[PDB]
Amino acid sequence: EWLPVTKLGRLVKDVKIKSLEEIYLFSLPIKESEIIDFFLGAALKDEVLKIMPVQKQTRAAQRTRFKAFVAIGDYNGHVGLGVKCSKEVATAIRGAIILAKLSIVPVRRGYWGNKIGKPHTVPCKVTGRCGSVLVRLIPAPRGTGIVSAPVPKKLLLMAGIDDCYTSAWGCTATLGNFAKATFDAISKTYSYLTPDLWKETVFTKSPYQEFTDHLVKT
Amino acid sequence: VRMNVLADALKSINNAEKRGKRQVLIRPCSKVIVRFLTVMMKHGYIGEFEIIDDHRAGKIVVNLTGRLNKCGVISPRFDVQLKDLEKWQNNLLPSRQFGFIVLTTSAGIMDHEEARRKHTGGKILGFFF
Amino acid sequence: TKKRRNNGRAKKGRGHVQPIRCTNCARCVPKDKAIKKFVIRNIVEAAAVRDISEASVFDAYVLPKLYVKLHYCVSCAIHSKVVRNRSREARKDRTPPP
Amino acid sequence: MGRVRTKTVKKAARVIIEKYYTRLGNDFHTNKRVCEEIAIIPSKKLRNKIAGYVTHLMKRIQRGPVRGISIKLQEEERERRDNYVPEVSALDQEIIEVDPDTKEMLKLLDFGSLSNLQVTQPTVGMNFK
Amino acid sequence: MQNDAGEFVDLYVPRKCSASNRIIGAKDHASIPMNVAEVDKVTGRFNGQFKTYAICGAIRRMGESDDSILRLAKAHGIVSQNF
Amino acid sequence: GKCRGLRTARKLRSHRRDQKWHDKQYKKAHLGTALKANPFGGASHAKGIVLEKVGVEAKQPNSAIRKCVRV
Amino acid sequence: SGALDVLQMKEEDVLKFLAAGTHLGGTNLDFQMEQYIYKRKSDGIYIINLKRTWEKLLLAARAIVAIENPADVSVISSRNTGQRAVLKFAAATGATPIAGRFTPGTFTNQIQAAFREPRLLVVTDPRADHQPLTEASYVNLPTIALCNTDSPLRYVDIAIPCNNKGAHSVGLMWWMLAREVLRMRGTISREHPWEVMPDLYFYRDPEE
Amino acid sequence: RAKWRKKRMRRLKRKRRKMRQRS
RNA sequence: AGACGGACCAGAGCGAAAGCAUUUGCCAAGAAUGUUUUCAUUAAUCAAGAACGAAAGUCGGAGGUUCGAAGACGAUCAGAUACCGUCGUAGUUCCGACCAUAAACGAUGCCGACCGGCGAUGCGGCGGCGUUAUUCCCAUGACCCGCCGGGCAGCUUCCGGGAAACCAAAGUCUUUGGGUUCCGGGGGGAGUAUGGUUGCAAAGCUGAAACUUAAAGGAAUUGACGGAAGGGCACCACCAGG
Ligand SMILES: [Mg+2]
Ligand SMILES: [Mg+2]
Ligand SMILES: [Mg+2]
Ligand SMILES: [Mg+2]
Ligand SMILES: [Mg+2]
Ligand SMILES: [Mg+2]
Ligand SMILES: [Mg+2]
Ligand SMILES: [Mg+2]
Ligand SMILES: [Mg+2]
Ligand SMILES: [Mg+2]
Ligand SMILES: [Mg+2]
Ligand SMILES: [Mg+2]
Ligand SMILES: [Mg+2]
Repeated sequence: EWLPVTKLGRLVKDVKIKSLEEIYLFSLPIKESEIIDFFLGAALKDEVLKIMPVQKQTRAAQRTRFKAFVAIGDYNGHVGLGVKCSKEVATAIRGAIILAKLSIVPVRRGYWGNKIGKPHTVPCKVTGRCGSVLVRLIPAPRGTGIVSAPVPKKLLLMAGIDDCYTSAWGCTATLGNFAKATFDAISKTYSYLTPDLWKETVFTKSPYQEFTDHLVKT
Repeated sequence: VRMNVLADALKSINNAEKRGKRQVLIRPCSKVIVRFLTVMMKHGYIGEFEIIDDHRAGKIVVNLTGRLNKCGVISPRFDVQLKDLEKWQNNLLPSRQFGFIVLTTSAGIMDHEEARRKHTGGKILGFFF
Repeated sequence: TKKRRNNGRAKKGRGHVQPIRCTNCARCVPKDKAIKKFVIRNIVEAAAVRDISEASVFDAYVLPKLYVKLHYCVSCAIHSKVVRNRSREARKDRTPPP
Repeated sequence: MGRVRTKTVKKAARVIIEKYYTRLGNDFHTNKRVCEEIAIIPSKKLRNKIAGYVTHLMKRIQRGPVRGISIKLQEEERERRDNYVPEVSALDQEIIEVDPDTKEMLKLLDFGSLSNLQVTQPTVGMNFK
Repeated sequence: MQNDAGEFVDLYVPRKCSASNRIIGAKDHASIPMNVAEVDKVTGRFNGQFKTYAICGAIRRMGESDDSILRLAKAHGIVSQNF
Repeated sequence: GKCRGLRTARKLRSHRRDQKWHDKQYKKAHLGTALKANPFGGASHAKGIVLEKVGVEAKQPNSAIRKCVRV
Repeated sequence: SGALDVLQMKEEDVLKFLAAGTHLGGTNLDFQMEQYIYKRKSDGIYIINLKRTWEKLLLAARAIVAIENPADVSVISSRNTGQRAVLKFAAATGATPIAGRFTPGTFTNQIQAAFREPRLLVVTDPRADHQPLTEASYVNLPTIALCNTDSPLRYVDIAIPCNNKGAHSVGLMWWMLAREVLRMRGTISREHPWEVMPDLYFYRDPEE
Repeated sequence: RAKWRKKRMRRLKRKRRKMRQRS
């Protein structure tokens, strides 16, 4: 079981907050994976991508540590990425799963041509970068499937995207950067401003502010 | 030297709006810009603009409401032939929904949709979204 | 790797500069490199002062000084322990000590 | 050939004072005994060294506070000198010395109150570069 | 976002700023909404109605949140003409 | 930068021509020097006669004899 | 926000600002603090307008009154001067104070000893108390300050032009601020003068 | 060093011109 | 008698760059500022071609203090046809013609716009309290306080970029197009061989191929090392001594 240290944890332990959307609407940081396991539970699958044995010299002999890459998603518009290094590969894997749950995001989806059914691809083309590799995601019709290397393919399905094209630039054979770039890409979909937007905001009540009463120890 | 009057202004619109400004001033104040600005405003991407007069090139001011991402120009002014629109517009635009390539033509200055509804091609100037 | 931005010499907008010669080394270096130093020392150095001024002929005899301009090489300087190496962030101070 | 005390010695000396400042005094051999009576140390020699630092420390507490030692009696004497108020200080002398530039701002702020203005002087300001 | 049956997708709609019409993201941890109180017009004494002003990170890092709110207030029947 | 006019084609087309020879593969193929110097006349296989049998030594980290023939 | 209404500079507070030198800034000027200026005199000491500095002091108060639980608010003064005022300001409205040596990580690092997640932040100086202004960027917090004419203005949302050097001016400005927040919400009438003196917030050097 | 690789060559290139001028 | 023009000499000025320092006189050019003068698109960049171009060097005269490639000696060294010391030729100096190279570096093409602040410095113009000026009050600098232009630079920042170091430009670049010029395409062979061209010679310009090879390289990190520097330490180190 788990005790929340802070405000936000105390509320989700109760039934005040109902979902994750509100948390994102106010851009609130989360620092407790016990929350993610509450809302998103058992619809969430994970996999490792690589185990990379870095090492360092000292006076006696090399000291090696194992680093790890993990990706997590539910196939309905969420995706996470996590990294961590330690000495035992299990403890390495365990912690990065926690960070991966933690730095989870939403991902937007839209249509290519005509708007019949549910969205299957991205609305608009976007890009990303991290240190000598650039990535570019492009919409496609309904049925092509994803065309890419295995890495982002493993990752884009976890968002729940169905169809897309793909291109790339630079040294793709460094997986760490090649992964984070496509994650930077699908992070910045809810930051592009379309004409679908441009309606004013209807500002809500900031959950900390509305449930002040229960928090002050009653 | 300033071999092109339209290239510089859109840059000086883009940079400012990329920063967070509310107004800008762009100097040489030529005819072709006025059409270009009118059609942007008409679709709603900017506010009004007041065009200062002097016994010279003139001057001009715009009000942004910066819901614009990028404004662009294509030079040299190429020649379109009404079957290549698709090949131009897929590899300049972000999607098949929005964004307009503007072109001069015998009827005037218009966007690509209106050109196809009037069934005529022309010469290309720029693009915005 | 530019270890410095000045490139070690305070030229900034000439084209060419005259040289000088190290006072010890005897080598030919520019005037914007070539550490400078200025001496305002006395002549008797704090030891024979009492002896002279008591064995004088005049009345307290203000006792002149000695003035010199000095030029040093970069190499000859560090060996003379005038200046010393520094760390990365502290290289960027153009202040002398008290 | 050196004698420095460690963290275990110091921290306990701090805690002992911060509880039992009344039991203790300025004599070592009494301070020795009380520490034995209240606390249960495993060793005779550790017993000794703690008290020797305690007694050195009391002489400091006599005058001048200390960083990590909060004593009641000191803290109320602080508290008195915190709540201390004078009779009057902001009513200065019924004459307020004022300059002309203020008087213009005051005049624009609609005040013809009681004030003064008797200053003119050439500019000196900054210092030698 | 609507389909051809007027439905609504895009599980939420992200709050925009008020000062640049830029969007706030799920990880822009330097964004704020800000409440301010309204008075009874006779004797102070906040009565229950307050407003909201939303700011993004880029403006708050540049050092321009001060006047943005000020001119937001200077329009809303709230801080008057300083002259 | 780049030329980028509307009637610049002769220059660009020219520039690509003289500047393509600085590629190793194109230069090798379109000049006859490698071709006339290849023992095979632009061919895959070839018949020939044996006249010796020798053993060639290998590089440093390995050590062996690789049993070749003069033909 | 000082609108045209009953609340406005009468004749008495002005005497106090002039008495303590709450209208002389320093010499150097930031380009952000150049709209709160009236003029430069002969000597390089700029005059601050006592119309905007009162019309923003109210605005800070209206922010604070929005927040019904006062203990979520936090007040900081690392410097010796604003020490006493802050402790009385905390007492006089139920805030949570932090005086001297703000330890890093107090708003991050959930498993720290003195961890606390407030909603609003008040400051005497932005150039000395520049950690929490930063740490309010890793966490959403609106930020309020007492700023002089030369003050690098960043990560902050409500600036109140004062003279943050003089002990008289500092503790004076708090006295006003504490006064309004109680007028706006409480038993203080807004007509007849409030009991305690604004000398209680001064910083007394160890002289006697 | 390259200054001396450059200089060794010229000494040689003279011997070639000198040898070749005999014919 | 012949060279050289100290300190003042500055992250100061001028020039297309190379580069420019005693006084005075003469000769002809030039930038910036100021302008309610004038002509009216006359312009930007540029294959071929043309001027200038540190030091060394070559050619013919005059001159030859100082320094000093070659060269000879004395020392150190296992050896030194080097580092050190003493002598000392070409040259270093001026007049007139050749050559056309350099880490000839801001290792960063030219033109034009846009993009954040701060305090200074140099030229010109505009203003203002006051002090001196001088000889009775003015126009000269000097400061004091600001402004404006176009300059050599500087400090600071989540502007933004970038492999990073770092940079108000190396920015406005997968949201890719302002105008135009020259040039690069794994490492060596090789700026070699040959052909043509200039030059008195030295050399310069243009410029290969067979063959060989799986790595050469850039920025930053952790150790180790150092006849590199700053603090300490030990009789399995030293001093003084048994
Ligand atoms: Mg040079
Ligand atoms: Mg190839
Ligand atoms: Mg040429
Ligand atoms: Mg020469
Ligand atoms: Mg010569
Ligand atoms: Mg001669
Ligand atoms: Mg000699
Ligand atoms: Mg060259
Ligand atoms: Mg070069
Ligand atoms: Mg680069
Ligand atoms: Mg390009
Ligand atoms: Mg090659
Ligand atoms: Mg190299």
